Amino acid sequence: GRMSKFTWKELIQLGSPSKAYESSLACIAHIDMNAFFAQVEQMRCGLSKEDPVVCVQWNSIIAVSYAARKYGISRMDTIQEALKKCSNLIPIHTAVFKKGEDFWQYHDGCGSWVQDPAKQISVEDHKVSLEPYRRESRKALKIFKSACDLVERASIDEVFLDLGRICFNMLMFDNEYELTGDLKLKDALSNIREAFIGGNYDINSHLPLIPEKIKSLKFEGDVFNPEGRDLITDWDDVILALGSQVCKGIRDSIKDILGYTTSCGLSSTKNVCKLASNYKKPDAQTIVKNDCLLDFLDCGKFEITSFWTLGGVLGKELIDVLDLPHENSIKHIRETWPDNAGQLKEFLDAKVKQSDYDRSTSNIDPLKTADLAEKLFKLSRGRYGLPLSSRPVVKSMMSNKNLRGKSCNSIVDCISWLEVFCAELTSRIQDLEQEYNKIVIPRTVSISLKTKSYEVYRKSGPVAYKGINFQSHELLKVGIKFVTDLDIKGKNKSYYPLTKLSMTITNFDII
DNA sequence: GTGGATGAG
DNA sequence: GGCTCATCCAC
Ligand SMILES: Nc1ccn([C@H]2C[C@H](O)[C@@H](COP(=O)(O)OP(=O)(O)OP(=O)(O)O)O2)c(=O)n1
Ligand SMILES: [Ca+2]
Ligand SMILES: [Ca+2]
Repeated sequence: GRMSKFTWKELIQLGSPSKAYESSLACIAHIDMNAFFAQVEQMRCGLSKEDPVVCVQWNSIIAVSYAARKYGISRMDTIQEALKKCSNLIPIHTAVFKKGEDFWQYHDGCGSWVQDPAKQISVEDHKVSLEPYRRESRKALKIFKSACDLVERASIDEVFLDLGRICFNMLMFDNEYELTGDLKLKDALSNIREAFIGGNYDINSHLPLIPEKIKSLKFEGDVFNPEGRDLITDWDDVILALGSQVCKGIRDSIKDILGYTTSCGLSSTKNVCKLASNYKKPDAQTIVKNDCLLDFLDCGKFEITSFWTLGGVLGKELIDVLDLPHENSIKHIRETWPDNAGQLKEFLDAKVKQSDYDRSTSNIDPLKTADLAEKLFKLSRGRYGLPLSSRPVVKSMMSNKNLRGKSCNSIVDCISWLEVFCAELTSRIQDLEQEYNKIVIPRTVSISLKTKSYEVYRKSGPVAYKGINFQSHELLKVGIKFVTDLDIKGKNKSYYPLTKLSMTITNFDII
């Protein structure tokens, strides 16, 4: 007591873009668009957020609006099943490419669920286009980057934000913000601000106890506080409070510009944010204070298999290995080794040197069992902070069509599909340049397919650009040759009807 | 050198 | 259940 637990070094780190995630006062955020595809189709057709709309692909549902979820409809239910749950369901099929044409289109009012035999989208000669979701995604991304100086795109509809710089500056220099009436952050946070500019402190000194007045700062969103704890006790709570405020603005910016609802999760770690953002949906914001991490991790909805990269076999193994139960496993891993990663480390090292398994059907890499320990240790305590890295440069881009029926039955048929794959790849190449803001062009194409008997043929080679680097024509030119050379390689062999056909581009010159 | 595994969208 | 993405490694 009589002094804040944290130090200046830790608070200042929020200003550094490369060392802000390690800080204890770190304020990360994860934002996941609710029923994305379902939402975008809703917005496109000018429907309301409460409409039972659903994104359809062929016969399956790939996106379920929360409005339609009240009818018990779930992802991947066949349209037929859904309609038996909500006869007033509003199914919308994704845009599609028609064999031969170089552009995708929306066939609203058409679908397998439609009686009229004319209005149909035969999967036989159609390719799903995900471009619409791409664009919208790209938009939300530009708004995110304009509000935060560090955004990690985890997926097509997910992003992580490092509110470090914002919270810090807001904490030390914002003079507009109001907490209540006749009270501003500047006057409520005088000591700390006046001690900061003074700079008569040592980076390793401890921060002054938060001012009794700052406790009137309110959190924006749901603060996961089951054990009914004090919302504001130290700076991490202040930083988190401001963070939640700032965060609300950004999200609203999205609902206002694009009209997409979202769920968000704040905490001092990417992993906890990931869980928090999923805790409540739709259009919510779960806030996990550091002093509520365990209460949260032990609420009863998570498991070791509920964390990141552990929801698969690697997860089901760690259970049968560490001899973990099937309930309150996170609280377990924590209590069986409440000293340090070393405890659990030597436990694995000892559990791997016996007649329990072989180094073949296992997912653990013994020479790295030291990390696995430190990881699980931290994860079980909600302190495994990963840096908000950036998505690595793209290596390749494929565009295929798992052929069904006698669609691709000849060479021209192959070509017709090639036209589609190029139109799409070309489209995706532009989207790439927009992200890297640098010219991107494939230096090599590749054609592969699967014969009637499922055999694999494939020709790879370099694509040459001469004139205006038309990465939307010469690409197809090479594709045709290749698909034609393969047509010759299998003349009196099992070949047509092809069962699969795909075009891929690699070796990119990010000049 | 890749078809599968693995994990999540 | 359909289909897109990004490692990583025995055979
Ligand atoms: N097996 C899956 C999982 C997801 N998606 C698509 C549907 C969504 O538009 C986008 C989003 O991924 P989510 O898993 O986050 O799906 P939702 O947006 O539908 O629901 P929620 O926001 O509750 O996660 O990816 C898909 O085609 N196939
Ligand atoms: Ca998700
Ligand atoms: Ca989502």
